[PDB]
Amino acid sequence: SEFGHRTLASTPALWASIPCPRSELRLDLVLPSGQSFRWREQSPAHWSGVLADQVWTLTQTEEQLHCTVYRSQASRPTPDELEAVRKYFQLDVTLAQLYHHWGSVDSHFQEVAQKFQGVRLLRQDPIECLFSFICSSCNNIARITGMVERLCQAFGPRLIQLDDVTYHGFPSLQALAGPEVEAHLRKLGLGYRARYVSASARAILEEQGGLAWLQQLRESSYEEAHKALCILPGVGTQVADCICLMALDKPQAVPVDVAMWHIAQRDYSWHPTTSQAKGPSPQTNKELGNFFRSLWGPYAGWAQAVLFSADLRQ
DNA sequence: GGTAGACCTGGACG
DNA sequence: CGTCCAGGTCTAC
Ligand SMILES: [Ca+2]
Ligand SMILES: [Ca+2]
Repeated sequence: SEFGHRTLASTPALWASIPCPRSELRLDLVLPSGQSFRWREQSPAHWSGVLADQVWTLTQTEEQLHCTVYRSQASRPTPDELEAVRKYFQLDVTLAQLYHHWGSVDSHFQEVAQKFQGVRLLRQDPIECLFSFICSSCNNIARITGMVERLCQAFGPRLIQLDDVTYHGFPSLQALAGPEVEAHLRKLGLGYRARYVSASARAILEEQGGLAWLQQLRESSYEEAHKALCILPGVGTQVADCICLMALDKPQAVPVDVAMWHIAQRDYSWHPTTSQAKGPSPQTNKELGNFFRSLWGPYAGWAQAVLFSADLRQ
């Protein structure tokens, strides 16, 4: 039909492909794993969400990643639009080459990698990434997803509606910095996180120089970027690392959360060697981060994603 | 300076 | 149904 979310079978002519073996990408292991919180499997094996300011539905077969876009006459995605998808999934980065390397220097990684191929990093928009992860504080993926959807619904531009779902773009800095935003977000259930969204939005616009200040962090060094980000209210070391890794092109950034701590102890028998505390603390977290970096290398954050995703899936 | 507590909430559990 | 818990951060002491 011409209504509702499309499927590969229902509207054949409206889909376009991008060569992509499942060994290079597994949507089911990437989209709902806590990187981006804006994708939903509206139909089995079909994922819909906003990508580059438009709604898309994605699904894959072996060797093929099928894409369809909802923009005025319905038509298959164009090469340019398709290029946007390629960039979002950073398809130039060869996952098979990275898995090989990680697996050669880390026998445990090699074991896990066998059962969880295709986990890669999405290249996300800084603003959406920053505010989504500010909401990740003491939160679970499902709840975070709820907060984010409600936030975009209330402050983001309306795009299109499919079935009973209305998609919204992520709110702008100006909108998030608006009056009474905190109060409205508190009614949407963000709790104390509402304060940080409002505060960080205003902080960026009225103190750091605006959007430009955030985006240029992509050209800065990880050390630089991570330090700058921690300036913002509600942004600690973990949130800052998520942003560096997922939005600021810092493939060496390694988010250290409770899950990674358990993995370090259980699968590597790791313990702090210079930090005072025995459990998670700013000293030990930093230490654990350096540990994974010295173990996996320049793309340690991407290695972290495979194990984090595999650990979720279990 | 390293570190317990407060700061919000829904889907869980014994 | 009281206590947990999930991609934490902030800061007084
Ligand atoms: Ca936690
Ligand atoms: Ca801060």
